[PDB]
This record gives sequence, structure tokens and C-alpha cells, in this order.
Amino acid sequence: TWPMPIDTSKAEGVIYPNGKSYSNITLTYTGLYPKANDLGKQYLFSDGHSAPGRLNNLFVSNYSSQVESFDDGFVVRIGAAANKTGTTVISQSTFKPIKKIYPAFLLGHSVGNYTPSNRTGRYLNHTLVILPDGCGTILHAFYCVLHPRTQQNCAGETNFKSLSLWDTPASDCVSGSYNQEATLGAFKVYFDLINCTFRYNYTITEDENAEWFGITQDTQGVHLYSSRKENVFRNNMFHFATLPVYQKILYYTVIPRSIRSPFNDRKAWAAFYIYKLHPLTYLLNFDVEGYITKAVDCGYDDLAQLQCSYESFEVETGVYSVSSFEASPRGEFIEQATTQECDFTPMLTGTPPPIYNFKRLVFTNCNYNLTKLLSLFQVSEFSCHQVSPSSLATGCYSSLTVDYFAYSTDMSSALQPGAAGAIVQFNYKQDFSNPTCRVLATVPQNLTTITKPSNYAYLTECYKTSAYGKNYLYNAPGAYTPCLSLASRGFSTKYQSHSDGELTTTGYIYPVTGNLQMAFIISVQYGTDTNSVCPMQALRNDTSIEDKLDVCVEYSLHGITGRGVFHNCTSVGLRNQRFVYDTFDNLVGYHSDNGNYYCVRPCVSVPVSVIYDKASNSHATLFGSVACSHVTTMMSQFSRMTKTNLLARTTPGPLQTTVGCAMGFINSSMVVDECQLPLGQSLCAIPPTSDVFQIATLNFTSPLTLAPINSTGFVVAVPTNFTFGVTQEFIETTIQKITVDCKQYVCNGFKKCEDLLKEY
Amino acid sequence: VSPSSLATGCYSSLTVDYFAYSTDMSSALQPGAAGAIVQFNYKQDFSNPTCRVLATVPQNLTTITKPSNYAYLTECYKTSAYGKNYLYNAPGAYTPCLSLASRGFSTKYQSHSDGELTTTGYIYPVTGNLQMAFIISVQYGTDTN
Amino acid sequence: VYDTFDNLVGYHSDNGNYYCVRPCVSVPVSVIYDKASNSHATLFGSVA
Amino acid sequence: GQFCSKINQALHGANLRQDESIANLFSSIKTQNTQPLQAGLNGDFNLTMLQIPQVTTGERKYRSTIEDLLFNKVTIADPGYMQGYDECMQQGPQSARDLICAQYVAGYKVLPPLYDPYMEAAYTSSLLGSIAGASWTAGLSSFAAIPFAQSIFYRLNGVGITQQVLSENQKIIANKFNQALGAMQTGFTTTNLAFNKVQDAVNANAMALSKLAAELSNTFGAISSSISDILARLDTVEQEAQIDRLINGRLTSLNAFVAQQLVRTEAAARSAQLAQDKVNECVKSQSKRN
Amino acid sequence: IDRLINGRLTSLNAFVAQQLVRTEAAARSAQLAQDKVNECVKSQSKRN
Ligand SMILES: *[C@@H]1O[C@H](CO)[C@@H](O[C@@H]2O[C@H](CO)[C@@H](O[C@@H]3O[C@H](CO)[C@@H](O)[C@H](O)[C@H]3NC(C)=O)[C@H](O)[C@H]2NC(C)=O)[C@H](O)[C@H]1NC(C)=O
Ligand SMILES: *[C@@H]1O[C@H](CO)[C@@H](O[C@@H]2O[C@H](CO)[C@@H](O)[C@H](O)[C@H]2NC(C)=O)[C@H](O)[C@H]1NC(C)=O
Ligand SMILES: *[C@@H]1O[C@H](CO)[C@@H](O[C@@H]2O[C@H](CO)[C@@H](O)[C@H](O)[C@H]2NC(C)=O)[C@H](O)[C@H]1NC(C)=O
Ligand SMILES: *[C@@H]1O[C@H](CO)[C@@H](O[C@@H]2O[C@H](CO)[C@@H](O)[C@H](O)[C@H]2NC(C)=O)[C@H](O)[C@H]1NC(C)=O
Ligand SMILES: *[C@@H]1O[C@H](CO)[C@@H](O[C@@H]2O[C@H](CO)[C@@H](O)[C@H](O)[C@H]2NC(C)=O)[C@H](O)[C@H]1NC(C)=O
Ligand SMILES: *[C@@H]1O[C@H](CO)[C@@H](O[C@@H]2O[C@H](CO)[C@@H](O)[C@H](O)[C@H]2NC(C)=O)[C@H](O)[C@H]1NC(C)=O
Ligand SMILES: *[C@@H]1O[C@H](CO)[C@@H](O[C@@H]2O[C@H](CO)[C@@H](O)[C@H](O)[C@H]2NC(C)=O)[C@H](O)[C@H]1NC(C)=O
Ligand SMILES: CCCCCCCCCCCCCCCC(=O)O
Ligand SMILES: CCCCCCCCCCCCCCCC(=O)O
Ligand SMILES: *[C@@H]1O[C@H](CO)[C@@H](O)[C@H](O)[C@H]1NC(C)=O
Ligand SMILES: *[C@@H]1O[C@H](CO)[C@@H](O)[C@H](O)[C@H]1NC(C)=O
Ligand SMILES: *[C@@H]1O[C@H](CO)[C@@H](O)[C@H](O)[C@H]1NC(C)=O
Ligand SMILES: *[C@@H]1O[C@H](CO)[C@@H](O)[C@H](O)[C@H]1NC(C)=O
Ligand SMILES: *[C@@H]1O[C@H](CO)[C@@H](O)[C@H](O)[C@H]1NC(C)=O
Ligand SMILES: *[C@@H]1O[C@H](CO)[C@@H](O)[C@H](O)[C@H]1NC(C)=O
Ligand SMILES: *[C@@H]1O[C@H](CO)[C@@H](O)[C@H](O)[C@H]1NC(C)=O
Ligand SMILES: *[C@@H]1O[C@H](CO)[C@@H](O)[C@H](O)[C@H]1NC(C)=O
Ligand SMILES: *[C@@H]1O[C@H](CO)[C@@H](O)[C@H](O)[C@H]1NC(C)=O
Ligand SMILES: *[C@@H]1O[C@H](CO)[C@@H](O)[C@H](O)[C@H]1NC(C)=O
Ligand SMILES: *[C@@H]1O[C@H](CO)[C@@H](O)[C@H](O)[C@H]1NC(C)=O
Repeated sequence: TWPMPIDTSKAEGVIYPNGKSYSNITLTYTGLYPKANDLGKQYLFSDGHSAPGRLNNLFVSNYSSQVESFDDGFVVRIGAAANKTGTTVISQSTFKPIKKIYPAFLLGHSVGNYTPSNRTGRYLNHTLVILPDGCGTILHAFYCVLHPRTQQNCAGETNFKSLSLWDTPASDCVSGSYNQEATLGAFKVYFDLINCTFRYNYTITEDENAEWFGITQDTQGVHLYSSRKENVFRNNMFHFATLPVYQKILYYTVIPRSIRSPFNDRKAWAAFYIYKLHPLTYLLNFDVEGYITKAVDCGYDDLAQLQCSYESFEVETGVYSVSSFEASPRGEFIEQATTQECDFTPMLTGTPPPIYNFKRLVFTNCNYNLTKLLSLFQVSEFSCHQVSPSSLATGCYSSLTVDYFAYSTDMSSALQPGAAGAIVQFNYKQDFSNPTCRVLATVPQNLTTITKPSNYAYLTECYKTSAYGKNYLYNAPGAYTPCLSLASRGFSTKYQSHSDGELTTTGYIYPVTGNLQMAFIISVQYGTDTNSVCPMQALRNDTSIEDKLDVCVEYSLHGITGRGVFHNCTSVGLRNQRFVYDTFDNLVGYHSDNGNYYCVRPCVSVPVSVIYDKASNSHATLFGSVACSHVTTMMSQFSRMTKTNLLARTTPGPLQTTVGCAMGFINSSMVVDECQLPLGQSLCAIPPTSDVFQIATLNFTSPLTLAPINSTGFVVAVPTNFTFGVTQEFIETTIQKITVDCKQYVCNGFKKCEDLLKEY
Repeated sequence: VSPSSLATGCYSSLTVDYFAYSTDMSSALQPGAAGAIVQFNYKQDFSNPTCRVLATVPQNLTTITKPSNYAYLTECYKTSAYGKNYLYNAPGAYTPCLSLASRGFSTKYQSHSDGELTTTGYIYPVTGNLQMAFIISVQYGTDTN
Repeated sequence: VYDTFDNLVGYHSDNGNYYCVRPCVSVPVSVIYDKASNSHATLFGSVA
Repeated sequence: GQFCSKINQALHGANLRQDESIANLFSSIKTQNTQPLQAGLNGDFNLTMLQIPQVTTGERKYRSTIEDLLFNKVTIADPGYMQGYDECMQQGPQSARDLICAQYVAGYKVLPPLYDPYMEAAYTSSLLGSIAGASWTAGLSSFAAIPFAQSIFYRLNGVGITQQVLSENQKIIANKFNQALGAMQTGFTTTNLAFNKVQDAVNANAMALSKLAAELSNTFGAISSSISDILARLDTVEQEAQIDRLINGRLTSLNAFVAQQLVRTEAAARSAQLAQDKVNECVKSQSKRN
Repeated sequence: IDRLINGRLTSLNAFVAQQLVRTEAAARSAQLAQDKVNECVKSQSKRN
């Protein structure tokens, strides 16, 4: 055992960002990075059993039955103990110079059992295999189906133990005559390679210093990264290969090796280390040559939060207020009310009405299933406004309105916003003040409850007679036409007018050929105070608040959504009960279904300051305005190191000062005059040389009081000695004068930009 | 990006997804659409510049054979203690019920199950010429596109 | 070759040569103007 | 850009030069020679309005009689420096301490001052009994401990009242001085225009904080003022156009807040330099300028 | 292009609005350097 944690001050395990190279900067990045001071997992290989004149069975570990999960990618540290002395692990009493050994991987999407060995670790479909070969000079990557053979212990067996590879370097690694298919041959003895889709090779140079190797996956395939790329002497990993594997890799497996060296030439091989990648924020510093020199994991402790919150590595002793960069995975708090189903039955039975006499349904206080409705039609258009069609079937509203009528979808351009003809003028004008959607559907023939009419019909005119011609009466948004009572007499032919004296209307009919087509206009309304039209749900216990109290949850309470922290309070009465708001409309409180009241806070609420001293490079933490009993309950907003020190309860503990709770501090009884790290309220921080910070007090002295004597004269203090003192002072008299070329600054000499700038 | 600039630019990578698809169901591939195409079959990824072409294969082009039935999945879930637990697609990713779907669907609403997962297919015959869908995605970078 | 503000400040050509890249309007120009005689002259600042 | 790193650095540097201005004004305590006064009547001059009332039990008052009368005429919200996070949970939304409890829902913090009220009660007690050596001498290097009653009569002799008038009218001058300190505590009203500037600074401090919390309930033309509702109703290409409205509306409020804090910090730094000139000339000496 | 224009008109306004503040503050402070020369350097001060 030999712990090798991740050191971010050397930028260990950091993959260089794609694109160009930087120099002389420090910037923040979100990506796949290892944790700070993460130990990883150590994998140790060795040499197999050997005799004078004989090569015996292999010596391996239980590595070919371990199935780890891939989940983001990983990085591997290879050869950190080259040129040193160490044990030849098969015989720990033998000391030899340690060598470098590359790992071999098996990565796949499905796993099973090796029958009839009935052990575990069998990949059964197309599987990605990564093999080093040629005494560490070549790298094969291929993607095949592995069929276990039928020989003595060749993996289709009742006597197969574990997959294990080997080399005979007295034959294979003869200088100049490296067999670059040896390990591939030993692999082919175990398996048959069926239906290989690709096979790639990469050439390495045999040298033993130290290197890194990484592998990730996204929608462009599987990416391989190496530290040997573009300079072997650094820690940065650069991209060198993309493999066309587009299905999601779930599992991987390290293949155990055992080098069959001769017994006289037993070597030592350096263990390698695997570290998992996480979606983290990092601070990266690029040197003059372009290489990342140091990094900061911005969620590890509070000095790292300071460095990433002010975006610099040198921080200039002080007391700073910082931001939060921790992940803190959330839960769920869903709570809606139970009601009846909304009835869409007067939409699926009967004859759909004409456009000027459309039908309207308004639903409140019910459960809807929009999937059941839309499954009966053939949609050819779904156009929405301030909502999406996918979110329409999942939201909770205060009301839900459906207008519907019969309409032929070859006239689909007449229902568009701001359209030209007589559909928007005399029949139907859509209202765009709410979120809304417009569906155009065809009624298929199996749906037999919807009868069809004989003629599509629409109005072409609606006017009053005037002293000069006609006075047209246009539709309002969402309203019926004023000529509706005049239109109920029916139109038997095209351009058949009707008149009540004051008004006149004209209709146009044309026959229905084919299936019937219909139009639906849906409009919803989001409100506060208990949106009651909610979708149908299956029931689940786990979405409650009784368990997950002081953690950040994602809630959905009677139509109100958000993220936050819920705390046990004892409070508000009056009968708006469910949601209590602030004067700036923040959800400050909630009346739960059982009987309880809860205070709602945002997911990052507690203020945090860090006291930093550069000369000793020390730091401590202050939670301002918080009592020290709430800090140990809400220990999930904070950084990764603050959580463990809170949870351990083993340090100089949390301390209650007059400005909040303090971590890393100690009560003192000393009194200072000047202060470099002031906390507020005449408190000063004393940095350690002691081993922790101390808290002192600011008391100014006063020169001793000269008291009047009782006599005729008075006392006067007159000098008997002196010096000359020099006071320095800077007075600024000027600034740097700057003129800006405004045209070249804004538009860079482009004529298309310069014509858009005239509008300002 | 525009369709005209797509044939003149220099990129660092170029990805084409393609499949057979009838263009009377063209409103189901739209952004934020409602049904089972974006939920269980294909969800387009809008983090890169991208284009969506819907085309018909003419009859003179004879190297493209046609299938017998258009097909799509309508369900992919795990059994739970209360009903079903639906498994929705990620943008740009395959469905998790892909190994279960390789057995083929001979009729409409024919389910398959591996115990843990369950899937359902819908087929309908190809009448006329074959129609296809292409999703093209490009990536502009610095350092030598 | 880029700047610290991501400007293309330089380029390594295909033949063998290095080139400095400047924007299309780069040299500063000032004009000295005298109204009583209606005369003017030019100064290209910081340029040899 | 790197927007939030530059907002953090501007406000950190503004709060740093706020501490170097208070510490300069208070650094005259360590160099000032002082004489002890009597509790209540120094000669015939009643100074009880300006002195801290002494006590038997160890409560140790930090406020004089006229200062306790001025502080109970101003309405300041108590900021809760010690455990103000939990006091906002025991009470509900009382809308008079609402921009004090909005620190934990909007995302700002009110920092405690550099000195407690016991330090600034030591600054004005050293201003009352300063020695300030005799007023016929040149230099600032001798300290003559003459009593308070005798050094007032040397300030009346310096403006042109002879010693034969000052000796015949001691009691009348002392009475007229005493009934001018008894009239200071009837001038804390809204007609007094010098007292209305004490409240207009309290109001200016609070108006800045309410223009921060009120810009989080604006929608700026988006569908909602909440990001978790934009992410639940729209799709990925329409979310980015609506979140970019909230971002643009909230970057403007932070720029307008940070640009006003620097203006008020420079104006308060120039005005604490005027308070040093007014102490060294009016309080510790006698002015010859009208 | 109307986004780049709006983003670059804001930076120029914020630059020009800060230059006038610093110019007035440096003009008031060069008037203080005349009072400090005429009193401390060329004479002797009677004020503390
Ligand atoms: C040196 O300076 C110190 C700070 O200026 C002085 O210490 C202060 O003494 C006060 C009382 O004398 C304390 O007031 C107490 O504050 C708490 C706050 O939580 C109240 O509950 C108490 O009621 C209140 N005490 C009384 C009697 O009302 C201050 O807290 C305390 N300051 C600190 C930082 O502890 C020293 O007195 C001073 N010493 C000398 C010799 O000058
Ligand atoms: C992955 O390999 C498995 C073998 O375990 C294949 O599963 C077979 O699928 C066919 C088709 O339904 C079944 O008839 C067989 O019974 C399955 N095998 C076993 C052992 O049960 C599977 O087809 C492969 N994946 C793909 C995509 O083809
Ligand atoms: C590694 O793969 C490469 C490419 O797939 C192989 O290179 C080619 O191999 C074929 C097959 O013998 C030859 O006909 C070509 O001439 C090779 N290309 C070149 C440029 O030489 C390579 O042989 C493979 N190496 C190993 C050890 O398998
Ligand atoms: C919404 O309605 C659909 C009907 O279109 C429901 O789906 C049915 O559910 C039952 C109960 O499990 C099944 O037996 C049917 O086979 C389903 N029908 C189809 C066509 O799949 C669905 O359950 C409803 N949604 C909710 C949340 O209740
Ligand atoms: C001038 O008088 C003061 C008295 O007010 C002296 O201060 C005293 O000094 C002695 C010796 O250092 C101490 O023991 C006393 O406690 C001091 N008393 C006070 C009230 O401070 C001062 O030292 C005298 N000056 C000289 C030069 O002797
Ligand atoms: C005034 O003070 C200074 C410094 O405290 C005295 O100078 C010291 O004089 C002695 C004897 O001449 C030397 O041994 C020291 O080295 C001197 N110190 C320094 C810093 O120069 C001076 O003597 C004092 N004057 C009086 C009259 O007491
Ligand atoms: C000196 O002034 C103080 C305050 O102005 C006087 O104290 C007040 O005296 C009156 C009348 O005796 C009482 O009613 C008040 O309660 C006192 N107030 C306080 C705060 O003490 C004091 O009497 C004056 N001294 C003399 C000698 O007149
Ligand atoms: C039982 C009530 C039936 C009422 C009468 C039903 C007649 C409906 C037919 C008219 C359809 C309107 C067509 C809109 C114009 C269009 O074609 O674009
Ligand atoms: C040689 C490989 C052939 C693989 C099988 C080909 C079958 C393709 C037919 C399915 C088309 C999918 C249709 C999508 C649904 C649509 O109609 O909208
Ligand atoms: C060795 O591997 C087996 C199979 O995975 C596992 O059960 C066992 O725990 C491993 N040994 C140790 C010490 O973990
Ligand atoms: C495991 O495999 C063996 C064959 O080696 C077989 O006899 C046994 O039945 C298997 N176990 C089960 C539970 O089927
Ligand atoms: C290999 O490919 C052939 C097609 O040529 C296919 O029939 C066979 O099933 C594949 N092998 C396996 C194990 O799937
Ligand atoms: C091992 O030795 C070689 C050459 O002697 C050197 O280049 C390499 O850095 C060394 N590795 C270590 C880990 O010291
Ligand atoms: C309508 O129902 C009948 C029932 O026998 C069926 O044969 C027919 O295919 C159905 N129509 C369509 C378009 O599916
Ligand atoms: C969930 O609730 C049901 C209803 O009471 C109960 O039968 C079941 O045991 C619960 N399950 C869990 C995990 O709490
Ligand atoms: C109130 O919340 C606390 C957590 O701080 C919890 O321990 C307690 O059980 C809760 N009380 C009730 C009545 O739910
Ligand atoms: C605070 O200081 C006092 C005296 O120095 C000490 O008695 C007390 O234990 C300290 N408090 C804590 C929590 O250590
Ligand atoms: C002078 O003052 C002292 C101060 O303690 C006092 O004790 C003494 O009695 C006074 N003497 C006279 C004569 O006033
Ligand atoms: C397909 O090719 C044949 C070749 O003879 C031609 O006659 C026919 O017109 C072509 N089809 C079309 C649609 O052009
Ligand atoms: C604000 O509400 C509080 C109680 O919540 C009440 O006491 C106060 O009078 C209200 N403010 C005004 C100006 O009335």
C-alpha cells in the first residue's frame, strides 16, 4: 500500500481544454476533473511462477471479476515509481529496480456470467478492448464480440479461473525484434473475435519516466488522452484519438497481467492508479510556454472558494466574503391535491360546429390526461406561444380553455397571426394575451363517435348599412361574431346572404371530401395561490418533507415550483394559509398538508467569510449572524472540507462571537492597539505562529491625565528633549489621457454594422 | 447556421444522423414537440449549430432499398412498486430499450420485456417513395478547422 | 498566435514565414488645426 | 466576461478604505492629553448634559444624556449581527425589518462597523476634557492643565471683553451659559434642519438596499421572474432567449448599485476629513473666522 | 450584430463616465497641492 493522492498544485490529472492554447492567464472552467486529494484505486501486477529452466502458471489477483462503473471517464497514473528499488511482488524479499507497465482495459454496455464456470465478469455484446503490445511500443483498439472458446481453461469452461495475460520477454522483447502481436495472440487464445467493426493502432516510444492516460465518452465517440502527447515531460493530457463507439458505455474492467520473465531476471513493475472524473469547476493557470502549471478545485475548502470567487491565486491578507461552488445533490418535494377527471367527452361525440359558431370548454378543479385526447387524432400542426407542446401535458394551471371547430387544413395559413382574409375578420381571431396553442388535426376513420357534416362553411361579410356604403363589424380577440344570430338560419348555397335589416351577413360553403379535419385552440393560465387544474399522476410515498428537512430540495407544491431549504417553524395563522410571501414576492413560508408550518429559504442562504493570512498561509471561517446550533444542522450548503469538520465535531470547535459563529478560532484575553484582520465590533484576528487563530480586542490607550493642583498657579508639562519627525503624503495631480476611436471600436470597419449604428 | 453557409464553412467535426421517417409526421421532430418521438426515439441536441433535413428518395436512385414498415417505439419503462417508471431520451443519445428493440416488431403494439425493462413498438407500411430524415451538426473551433 | 484578449496578433504561414497581423485601421492619426489661418497638419503618433 | 469577480473586488476595496478613514479619525485618542473633569458642576458651569452618567452595578453606560435623547428620535433598523439569521425565522414577515431579513433571500450582507459603541464613547469623552495648552502661547507641544471654568473666561477675554466686566458678571455669564445647554434638548424636531440630515442619512442607507431586493421580482419582459419556471415551460432554444432577459436586467442593477457605493464612499471619506478640521479648530481651539 | 452593438455601446459609456469622474477628482486635488505648497513649503503652518 502506497497512497498517491491528487495534487492540484502540479495540475495532476488535468486534461487540457480543446481548441487553442493560452499563456499568462488564470481562468475558471467547468468540466470533467478529479477531486482534490483523492486517493484513487491502486492496481498492482507482478511476475508469474518461474523455475530455473521452466515457466509455470500465472500469478494474478481477483481483478477479472471486478466490474466497476464507468459513468464519466477516468484518468490513470502510470509509472510513478520508475528507477527506484522495490519488491518483485511474487517474492517480496527480492529487491529490484521497478519498471513501467501499461494497463489493458475491457469496456462494455452489458455484463453477465461465465457459464459453466458460473463466475462473474463476462461482457456479452460488442465490447471495446484496449491492449498494449510490442513491449510497450504499440497500442491496439478494437470493438468486437467476444466468444469464449472451448479448450482447456479457455473461458468457455467448467475449469476456467480468470482472464490473465502474459508476455515472454526473453522471446518477445529481444532487442530490435519486438513481436507487436504477442499480447493480441494471447488474447486470441482466450476468445474468438466476431464481427469487428474497427481496429486501430498507435505507436508509442519505450521510455520510463511517468505518464498519464485518460478516457472519456460523449456523442462524438470515445476520446483517449495521453500525457505523452506534445511533450512527455509534463502532466497535461492531450487528445490523440477518437473511437466510433456511440452507445453509452456503462462498465469497465482492468485485465490482470502477469509477465512470464525468466526466474533469474525477475523484474518489478510499478503499480498504476485509477481516479474517477467528476463534473467540477476548476481554476487553471497557464504559464508562458502554454502548459497548465497549477489548478484549484473550487469546492474543496474555503481558501479554494476564496481563490475561485475572486479569480486569482495570490490573495493579499484580509477578510473576504465568498460564494458557494458545491454541488449538493437535491431531492424532491411534490404535493398536489386530488380531484376528479376533466371530461373531454363533448369533443369526441357528435358533429363539430362551424368556425363562426365554435364550441368552448373551460375546466377548473380537475385532473386532465392530454395524452388520451391527442392519441385519437392525427396531428399535422402544433404551434404554441409562451409554452411548449411538451410542457402543456405536465403543468398545473388555474384554468384550461379549449375552443374547437371543424376546419380544413388546406386553409391553414388563414389562422396564422396577423393573417389577411375573412377568417380572422368575421369568424375567429385568436387571443395572444395568455399562453396558447393551436392544433390542427385529422379525425381517422376508426373513431366512429365523431360524425361528419356535409359542408365546411365560413362567413365572408358582417356589416351594418350606413349613409355611405357598408360599415364592417370586425371580430374581437376570443369573441364570437356579432352576426351570430343571423347566421343560425343556415346557408344552403355559396354567397347566400341573410339580413335582419340592421345587419347583413354572407356565407360560403363547400363539401367535405375525405376524412374530417378539426381545429383546437388551447389556452392556459398560471396563477399563484393553488393552481387547481393538475395532470393525472401515479402515487409515490417518497416525495415528502418529514425526512429530508434541512437539505436543498426541488419542490412542486400545488403548482408552485422552485428549489429551496425547508425548516421547522412555528408561525403564521390567517387564511391565505398555503403560501406566505415577502414584500418582494419571495416564498418565505409554507403551510403543509399534515399540520406543520415550514420556513422556506433559498438553496444558498447562510453568509460565509474567510479570514486569510498570507505570511503564514492560514485561513479560518466565519458564519456571520448565525447561531452555532444551526450550523451543524445545515451542513450541506458548505464546502467539502467544512462538512467533514462539522460532522466530525473534533477540532477547536465552533465558537459563538458577537458577529456570528467562528470556525478555526480560540478565545484569548489579549488586547491589541492596531489591527490587520478586523472582524467587526472591536474584534481582531491574531494569525497563528499558536497553531490556530485567536480573537483579541481593540482598546486604545490614552496618555495619563494631568490633574489640577490646588494652589494659585497651574501645572504645565513643558518639553525637555525632542526629535524631528517626518510625515509623508502623496497628492495626485493628473491622470492618464486617453482618446478612443469609437467607429473602429464598435463596428471594426464593417459597413453592415455602421448602418445599424445610425439607429442609436 | 444557414443552409447556404453549411456548404461553404470549415469545421472541426461534422456529424450526420440519419434514419427513415415519413414526412407526414414532420411536426413530431420539432423542438419541444409532444408525442412519443422525442420521448423514446430521438431528441435533437441544440448545443451546437445544427440542421434538420427531410427528404424523399426518388425512384431513379436504385441503390437505396426500401423497408416494408415504418416503425417507432411508444414505450420504454421499468416496473416499480407503483405503476411504471418511464425512461426518457437524452439529447443526442440512443434509447435505453435498444437491445430489447432488436428482436423486431411483427405487429402493432407488440411488447418485449427483459424483466427489468419493457418496450412497445408501432409499425405501419411504406406506401409510395421512401422518405428519410437527416440531422447534421457542425462544430467551429480555433486551431485549424 | 493570440493576445491576452484573443486577437489574432500573428500567423505562421505555409511557406516558411512569420507575419504580424494588425487590424485594417491601426495607426493613430491626429490633426493640428488653426482657425485664424485655417491651416492644418498631421501627426502619426508612436510611429517611426 | 468575468463579471462577478469584478463586482466582488470593487466592493471589497470600497469597504477597505472605509476602515482606513474611521481609524484615522479615531487615532487622536492615543496622542491626546486630557484632564479629569468633575461630575456635574465645574465652577458654575453645568456639564451634566454632556457627561456619561456613572453607575454602581457594572453596566457601564456608553451614552451621555444628550446622546440618549438624540438616538431615541431616529428610526434605525437593528441589523442583528450576532444571531440575526434565526431572529428572521421566529417572527414572520414584519414589514419594517424586511430589508434586514432580505439579506438571506436576495443574497447580500450588512457588515458590522469597525468599532463597537464603547470605542466611540471613548472618542467623545477625550474630546470633552482635552488639555490643549495655554491660549497665549505658540506651538502645540505644551499642555497646561487649567480648569474648564477658567478657560472659558479666557475665550471670552479673547473676543474683546475686558477683565473688569468678566469679574463683575461671573454669575450672570454662568447662568446664560447654563440655560443654553438646557435648550439643546428641545431642538430634536422636524423643524430643525440640522437634525433632519441625521434621518436623511438613515433613509439614504435603507433606500439603497431596497433597490437591490426589488430588482429580483421584475420580469424584464420575460414570461416569469423565476428561472425554475422558464426551465419548466419552454424548450432549450426558447429558454436561452428568456434567461438572457433576466441576466441583462440583473446585471444592470448590480452595476448601478456598485457605481453608487463608490460615490457614497468617496463623499463620506471627504466628509470625515472635514470632521477632523472642525474638531481641531472649533472643539480644541477657538475660531477667528466667521 | 445588434447584440455586439448594444454590448459595446455600454462599455464606452461606462468608460467615458468614469474618465470625467477621475478628471474632476484630479482637478480638485491639484488645487489642494497649491494650498499645501503655499502654506507648508513656502511658509510655516500654525494649524494642527
Ligand atoms: C476594551 O474594549 C472592549 C471593547 O470595546 C470593552 O469590552 C466591552 O465591554 C462591554 C461592557 O463593559 C461589553 O458589553 C456587553 O455586550 C454584550 C453583547 O452581547 C451584552 O449582552 C452585555 O449586556 C454588555 N454588557 C453590559 C454590562 O451591558 C462588550 O461586549 C465588551 N466588548 C467585547 C468585544 O467583549 C472593554 O471594556 C475595554 N476595556 C478597557 C479596559 O478599556
Ligand atoms: C447481445 O448478446 C445477447 C446474448 O446474450 C443477445 O441476446 C440474444 O437475443 C436473441 C434475440 O431475441 C435471443 O433469441 C437470445 O435468446 C438472446 N441470447 C440469450 C443468451 O438469451 C443479443 O441479441 C445481443 N445484442 C444485440 C443487439 O444483438
Ligand atoms: C495497425 O493498423 C494499421 C492501420 O489499420 C496497419 O497499417 C496498414 O496495415 C495494412 C494491413 O497489413 C497494410 O496493407 C498497410 O500498408 C498498412 N499501412 C501502412 C501505412 O503501413 C498496421 O499494419 C497495424 N499494425 C499492427 C501491428 O497490427
Ligand atoms: C392517460 O391515458 C392513457 C390512455 O390513453 C392511459 O394509458 C392506459 O393505462 C392503462 C392503465 O395502466 C393501461 O391498461 C392501458 O393499456 C393504457 N393505454 C394506452 C393506450 O397505453 C394512461 O395511464 C393515463 N395516464 C395516467 C397518468 O393515468
Ligand atoms: C507629572 O504629573 C503626573 C501626575 O498627574 C505624573 O504621573 C504620575 O507619574 C508617577 C511616576 O511615573 C506615577 O507613579 C503616577 O501613577 C502617575 N500619576 C498619574 C495620574 O498618571 C507624571 O509622571 C509627572 N511628570 C514627571 C516628569 O514626573
Ligand atoms: C534626548 O534624547 C536623546 C535620545 O534619547 C539622547 O541622546 C542620547 O545621548 C546619550 C548620551 O549622549 C547617548 O549615549 C545615546 O546614544 C543618545 N541616543 C541617541 C538615540 O542618540 C539625548 O542625550 C537626550 N537629551 C537630554 C538633554 O537628555
Ligand atoms: C445640571 O443639569 C442637569 C440636567 O440639565 C440637572 O439635572 C436635572 O435636574 C432637574 C431639577 O433638579 C431634575 O428634575 C431632572 O431630573 C435632572 N435630570 C438629570 C438628567 O439629572 C441638574 O439639576 C443641574 N444642576 C444644577 C445644580 O442645577
Ligand atoms: C349537431 C350540430 C351540427 C352543427 C352544424 C355542423 C356543420 C359544421 C361544418 C362547418 C365547418 C366549418 C369549416 C370552417 C371553414 C374551413 O373549411 O376552413
Ligand atoms: C439492413 C438493415 C435494415 C434495418 C431495418 C430497416 C427498417 C427501417 C424501417 C423503419 C423506419 C422508421 C420510421 C420512423 C417512424 C416514422 O414513420 O415516422
Ligand atoms: C476479490 O474479488 C472478489 C470477486 O469480485 C470479491 O468478492 C472479493 O471481495 C475481492 N477481495 C477483496 C479483498 O476485496
Ligand atoms: C452454476 O454453474 C454450474 C456449472 O459449473 C451449474 O452446475 C450450476 O447449476 C449453476 N448454478 C445455477 C444456480 O444454475
Ligand atoms: C455477426 O454478423 C453476422 C452477419 O454477418 C450475424 O448474422 C451474426 O449474428 C453476428 N454474430 C453475433 C454473435 O451476433
Ligand atoms: C528514470 O530515468 C530516466 C533516465 O535515466 C529519466 O528520464 C526519468 O525521468 C526517470 N524517472 C523517474 C521517475 O525518476
Ligand atoms: C378501422 O377498423 C377496422 C376494423 O376491422 C380495421 O380493419 C381498419 O384497418 C381500421 N382502419 C385503420 C386506418 O386502421
Ligand atoms: C408506500 O406506501 C404504501 C401505502 O401505505 C405502503 O404499503 C408501502 O409499504 C410504502 N412503501 C414504502 C417504501 O414506504
Ligand atoms: C421539526 O424539525 C426538526 C429538525 O430540526 C425535527 O427533528 C423535528 O422532528 C420536527 N418536528 C416535527 C413536529 O415535525
Ligand atoms: C472564552 O474565554 C473564556 C476566558 O478566556 C474561557 O473561560 C471560555 O472557556 C472561552 N470559551 C470557549 C467556548 O472556549
Ligand atoms: C488639596 O487637594 C487635595 C487633593 O486630594 C486635598 O486632599 C487637600 O485637602 C487640598 N488642600 C487644600 C488646602 O485645599
Ligand atoms: C427513372 O429512370 C428511367 C430510365 O429509363 C426514366 O425513364 C424515368 O423517367 C426516371 N424517373 C424519373 C422520375 O425521372
Ligand atoms: C407593517 O406590518 C406590521 C406587522 O406585520 C405592522 O405592525 C405595521 O403597522 C405595518 N406597517 C404600517 C406602515 O402600517
